[PDB]
Amino acid sequence: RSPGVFFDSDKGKTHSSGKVLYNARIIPYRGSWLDFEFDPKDNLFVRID
Amino acid sequence: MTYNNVFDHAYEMLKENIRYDDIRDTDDLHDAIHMAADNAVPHYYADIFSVMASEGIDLEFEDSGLMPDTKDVIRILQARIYEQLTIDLWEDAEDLLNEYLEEV
Amino acid sequence: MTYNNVFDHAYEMLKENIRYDDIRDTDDLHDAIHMAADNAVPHYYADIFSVMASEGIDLEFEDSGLMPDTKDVIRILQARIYEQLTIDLWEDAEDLLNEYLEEVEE
Amino acid sequence: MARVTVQDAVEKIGNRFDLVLVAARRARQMQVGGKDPLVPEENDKTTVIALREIEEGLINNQILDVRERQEQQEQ
Amino acid sequence: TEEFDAIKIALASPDMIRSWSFGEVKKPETINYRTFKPERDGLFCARIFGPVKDYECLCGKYKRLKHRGVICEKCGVEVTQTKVRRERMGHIELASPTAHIWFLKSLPSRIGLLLDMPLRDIERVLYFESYVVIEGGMTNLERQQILTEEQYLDALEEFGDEFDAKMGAEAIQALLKSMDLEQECEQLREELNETNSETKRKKLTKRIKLLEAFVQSGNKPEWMILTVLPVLPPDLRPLVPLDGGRFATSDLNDLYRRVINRNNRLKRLLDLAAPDIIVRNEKRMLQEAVDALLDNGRRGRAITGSNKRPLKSLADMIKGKQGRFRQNLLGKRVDYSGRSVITVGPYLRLHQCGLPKKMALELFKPFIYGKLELRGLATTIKAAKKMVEREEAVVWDILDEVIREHPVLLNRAPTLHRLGIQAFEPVLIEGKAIQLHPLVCAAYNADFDGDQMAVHVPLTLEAQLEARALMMSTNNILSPANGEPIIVPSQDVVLGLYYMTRDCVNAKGEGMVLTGPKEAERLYRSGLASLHARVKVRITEYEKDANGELVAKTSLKDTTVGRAILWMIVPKGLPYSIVNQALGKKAISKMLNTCYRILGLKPTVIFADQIMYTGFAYAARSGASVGIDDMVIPEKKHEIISEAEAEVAEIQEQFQSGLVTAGERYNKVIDIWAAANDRVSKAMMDNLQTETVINRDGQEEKQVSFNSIYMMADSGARGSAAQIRQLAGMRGLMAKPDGSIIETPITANFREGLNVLQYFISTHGARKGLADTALKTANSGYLTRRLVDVAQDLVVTEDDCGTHEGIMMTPVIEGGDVKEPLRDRVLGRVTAEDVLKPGTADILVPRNTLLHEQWCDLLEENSVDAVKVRSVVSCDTDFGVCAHCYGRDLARGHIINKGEAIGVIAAQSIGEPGTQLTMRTFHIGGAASRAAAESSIQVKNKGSIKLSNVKSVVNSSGKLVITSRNTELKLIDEFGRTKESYKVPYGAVLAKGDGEQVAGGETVANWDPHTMPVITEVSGFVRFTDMIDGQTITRQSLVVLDSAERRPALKIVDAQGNDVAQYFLPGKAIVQLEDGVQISSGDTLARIPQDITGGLPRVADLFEARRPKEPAILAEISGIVSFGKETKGKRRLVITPVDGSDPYEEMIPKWRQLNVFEGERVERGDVISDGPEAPHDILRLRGVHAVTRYIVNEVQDVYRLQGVKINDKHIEVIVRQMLRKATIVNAGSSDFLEGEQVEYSRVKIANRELEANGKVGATYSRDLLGITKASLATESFISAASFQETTRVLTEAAVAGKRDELRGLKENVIVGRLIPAGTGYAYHQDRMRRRAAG
Repeated sequence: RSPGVFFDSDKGKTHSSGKVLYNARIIPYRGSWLDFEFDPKDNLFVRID
Repeated sequence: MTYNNVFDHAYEMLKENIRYDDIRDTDDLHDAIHMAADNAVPHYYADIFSVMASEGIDLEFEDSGLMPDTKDVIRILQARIYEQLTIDLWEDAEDLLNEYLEEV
Repeated sequence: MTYNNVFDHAYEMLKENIRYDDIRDTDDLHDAIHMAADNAVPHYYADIFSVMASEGIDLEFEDSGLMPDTKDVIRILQARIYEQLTIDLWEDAEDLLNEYLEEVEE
Repeated sequence: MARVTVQDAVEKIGNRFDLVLVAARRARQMQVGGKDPLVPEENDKTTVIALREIEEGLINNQILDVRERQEQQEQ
Repeated sequence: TEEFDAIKIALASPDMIRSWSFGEVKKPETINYRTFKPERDGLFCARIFGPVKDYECLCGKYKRLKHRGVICEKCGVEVTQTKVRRERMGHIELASPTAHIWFLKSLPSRIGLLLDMPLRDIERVLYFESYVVIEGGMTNLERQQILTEEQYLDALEEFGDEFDAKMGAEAIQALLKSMDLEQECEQLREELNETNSETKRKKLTKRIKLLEAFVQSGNKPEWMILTVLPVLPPDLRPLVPLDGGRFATSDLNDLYRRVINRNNRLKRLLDLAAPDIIVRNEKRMLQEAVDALLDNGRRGRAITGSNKRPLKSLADMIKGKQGRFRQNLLGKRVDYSGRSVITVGPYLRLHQCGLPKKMALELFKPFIYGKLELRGLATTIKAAKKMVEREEAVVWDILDEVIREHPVLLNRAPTLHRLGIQAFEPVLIEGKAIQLHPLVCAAYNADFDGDQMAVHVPLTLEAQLEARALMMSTNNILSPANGEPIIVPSQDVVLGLYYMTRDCVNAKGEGMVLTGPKEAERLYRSGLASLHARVKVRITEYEKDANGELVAKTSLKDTTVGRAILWMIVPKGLPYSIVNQALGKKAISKMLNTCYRILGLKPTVIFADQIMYTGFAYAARSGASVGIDDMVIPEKKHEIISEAEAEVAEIQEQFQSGLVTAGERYNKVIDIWAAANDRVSKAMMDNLQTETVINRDGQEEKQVSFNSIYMMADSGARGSAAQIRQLAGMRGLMAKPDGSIIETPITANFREGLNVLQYFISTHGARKGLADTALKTANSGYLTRRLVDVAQDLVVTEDDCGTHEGIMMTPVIEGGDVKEPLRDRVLGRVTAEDVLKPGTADILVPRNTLLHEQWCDLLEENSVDAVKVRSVVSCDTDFGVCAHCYGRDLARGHIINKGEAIGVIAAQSIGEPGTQLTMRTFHIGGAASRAAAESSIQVKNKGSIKLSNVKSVVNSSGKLVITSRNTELKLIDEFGRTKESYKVPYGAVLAKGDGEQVAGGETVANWDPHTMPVITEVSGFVRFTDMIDGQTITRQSLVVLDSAERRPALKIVDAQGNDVAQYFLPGKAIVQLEDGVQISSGDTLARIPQDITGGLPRVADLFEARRPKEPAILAEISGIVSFGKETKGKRRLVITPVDGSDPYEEMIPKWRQLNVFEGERVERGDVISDGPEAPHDILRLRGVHAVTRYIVNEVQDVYRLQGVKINDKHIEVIVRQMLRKATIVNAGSSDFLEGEQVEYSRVKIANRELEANGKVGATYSRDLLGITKASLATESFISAASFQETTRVLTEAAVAGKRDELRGLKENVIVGRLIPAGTGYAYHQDRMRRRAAG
């Protein structure tokens, strides 16, 4: 996976109702990874490592 | 750390909840026992899985509506632990209401 | 505590499978690992909740294709032990292949 | 004579499971020694001879018991 | 030596150990590392366990060992019992007897602990800080209380003298001796009779049953505390898990010398009279040494093993190191069986195969040695080893004498069923590969691409008899799971007999007046082809008009040449109508089936072999080739494709219109290209006509062609239309795992040139179809693993079952047309004493018979409705099954015999389908909708109909609709056989009035899933209600109220001028009218609409007996049931009023649907239809019949979705294995409200009603828990829990004192004995008869 900006819809995996979850996981060449999270109550969260 | 230790811990927490809240009604035990189900379960997954290796708890389900809908494993077994602890704590709470009315 | 016994039993059975099936490559040597993944795993829920409580195995997966998709927890917990055993025994299989060429004086 | 199915021997005594042990205890005496076969060999092993002796209806539990008591009385 | 049948694991007495080994031991100088010589007495060395080398002793005197029963200086003279190594063990003498840790910690505190005392305080008083005072009295405290140092100091200050309290287990011994077991059991039975706490019930029953185990075990519990302990042999130790050492430098020796060192230090400090803290430290370290020697001593998670702690537990080396799974799981020395590449052999009749030369020279090497010793050709063994190496001619002569009439086993590595291993006869083949019989490929489930097969040599004479008696391919003709014959010709013999029995128009040779018939001689000489026209030859034929005889006839019949040659193959006169047609897979399979049914077993094997021989010999003379002239291109195909794309262009115009959405356009593209594929398929089928013709013109069909692909497609063996359409014509759609497909599919074929994008998209079909093979193999193995693990304790043990009651056999099918007739279910099983004609006083069988095809023909020519069938569970049999109900055993023809292994064939019958179901029946499209026009419920066959569970609803029209939930239809075909199971919806709109019957036409139902049967029976306007907001938020003329969020039932209006029936609640109710509107009866009032079978996890859900998502609550005996019936403040639907009392009031959490509206009195066994049914409640209330029918019909509804056919005997055997754990209600002799074995319950009821009692112990209910505890319900410790911890099972079976009593099949696999099945059960019965005879 080349370094850049990725996207995924997650197909309603962690909630299992059918709502999409868009994320923008930035990818470096080395180091820590940062990801964004959508909530079922329409809020944002951050996943690091 | 076996199932009997979690059983005695839930028994002691239910005794403390009856002593604190001073509930003498059977229908008013909803706020206590589920909290007695909430504070007796462990958070570490190995402490969860070590209880399942002992006797006193089973894999069968009394009601399938209490099980949530997930793709993981630890949530289903954790809800099974909640269900078995609540099934124990109903019959424990009856005897603890008897001992609370006959104690003080 | 109990994962070490399963690991040693799988290492012994995989060493005996490579000793018996006497193959000498790294491309076709997988059916002996299928022998180790199907035999060394415990059967019912007692040892399965007992081995995973011990150290050596985690919940996260290395490969996405080997993860099963079902509602029964016991199939996923058996495939967990199988996948972790294959990942932990690939390098040990190659190490015993490196020891295997000059082990027995024949 | 290559035997295909032993079912005609099952028509005499029908269990399909006594036949193996009866043929075995009949053929141990012919394999070790001190006995003569009643049926001549057709260039085969003692297994086909045992199957054909059960098929002809000459040896059963009673004949084996009588011959066993006779060999115990003679010895 | 003797055998092992049923031995308990009772506690080893100290007197039995002192009589086991006798002597004194001092100064443990066990092993000196610098001498390696026999030293003095010691412990666990060469002085004990007799000599170390076989027959000698080094003691100084008496090495011959004349006397017995003395230990003189340094050797063991006494043997007296057995051989050198299997003799006595030894003993250690403890000054303070410590208790066993497995009773003190039984994971957790299970058995060996309860004495009305918690586990933590008992663990504390066995430590160094606390103790238990014994033999007290006259104080305020008791003997059960715990004390500390200052508390015991105050206790000895107050109590004074005669105070006794020991730190070790001796105080536990005195407390256990002081407590009377019988009086304690009486007090616990009184506490069970008096107390009412639900958590107290199970604890008191466990206490009472454990104390009854102590009483009727006849042994002292003080033997649990270890006083004198035997040692284990040094060569019993395996090698260490690390690098290779010795037996003296092992890991157990350090712990052993530590325990012996602390024992000798305790002896020395008690001889020295040490103070109290020193001797308490000695007893503490001794108890710690014993607890570390027995188990690891873990308390919790045990986070880290202490740097690979050397032999922490004895149970870890019993279970893991030596292996509980010791036999038949690792593989264990296959020993003269080997693999090779399987090839085909077109000879060697069915009970024969090939074997390579250099392999068969080696496979019988000890047999070669023995026969060279017998013939006198080889003097010594090295001479025979040299004669093998020379490979001269007389060695091959002896080898030909070996292989001549000796059997062998061929055994592939996947054996999903029993026919994977088959016994044959080897014949020497030049080379290194194995020639196989050609027709055994469907039983092996593999093709000839280099697949391997182990070659097991039967080494004993009894193994030769097992091979030639049971495991031959000629013994098994039918399948052991279906009844279909397993030996089926596959595309070679099928094509040969299809070309043999093919007709032609105007060939050479005409009007063959022949005798013999001998039609092959003019085929061989000149002027006659085998495909000639209809000529009249004389064909003799045998029939069975006389019983036990043959009736010969003679007639001239119009036929072909190949059928006349084929009649020479047929022996003993089969019926002629089965060979007077074209032969494919179906025709040849039906010919072999009828040959097996008519001629028996001996003519059909030579018939099948000669059919195979003539099919091979005439397919060699056929010479069918596949060329470019055979593949045909349709002449209109491109035009059709043009029409197809023209229609796509029209849809593309709709794509530019804005009237068709995306999914509608996708469905139209799928429908248009599927119609184009159907048109090009019909065009190809029309173009296959008239390609390669004989010299004839002007006819109608004009000489139907002889190209190979149409012969393979019409034969139906392997050539199917789904691959001929992919060869020629259009390939069509493909398969993608994402669920989509392209909009312009493959137009060309494999005859024409494809595009690069067409191949790139067609690669996705292979990508979808390739991943199915590797998946679900281990799951299908694990299902069979659990089905054997739940059903291994069943063997046939008796002759007669002896019943009149059995499962009623009713003909049921799925929806639509007929699927399985009644004659397939009646054939097999032995019926009961009564079968009935519709005429009175007419019977068929006196008591019973062996049901074969003649009784099926008698039932076919007569009229039958229902057949009473003797069957399972009912009439249970002690210690196994009589299995007389198990009639017509598959793959054999005879009555059922004793000793047949039942249950391991059941899992192989259930596990025989493949890795994944294929129920798509089309391409990835198909436009599968819910309903096109209607649900279309009607009758098809003739006969009068009967409606079940219907009412008389007053309507205005002539038709009479119903509002019931369950509705069944009964059809008259012969004498009451339905043969049409139409799923009638809940309250279907019936176009036919109730109470009238008609046969033929007149469709009675027209249902649409948009309505709901909530109407008015009496004409009048709508009852006025209150319209308030809040109830209009419901989901799937306006709605007024709602009973779910609070349509409730009110009084029906009976007058047109006055504002004045029972309306149930389906869950969703939307009012479709307005209050105050004049409406008539039978009109729309309020209508809105609101089990799961099929799957490989569905099979697991069936055979695990798990609880469904929606459980069902059934109805008991009659009581007043009606809506409300005095519901409480919360948790509705509580039925308090019951006439006849019956104090059984259940509490519903309001999630369930409204139960009843009609049926104010009910019965035990009424259905409630609350979604899925609960099998445990049907087992408790209805009985075994409905549960058995439920499980068997759901298994068959799973099986019919793919076309696999498995007989119901195996499934009912698994159901019989899942009906253990019978819980009682009435208290009996040795039980009180527990669950025990069904056979023991029958024995207790028989012993109650036999001699003295009237009725003590009755009305027991079964359980259907499934797979978890029923596999653990085996009451022998050798297969109680083999997977689980061994000593955990051993402690339970030691205290309980249970017997094995020889029922089980995996039991003598884990232990290792002759199994009580097959010919082993004959040896068991012969030993049991020779024991009673002397």
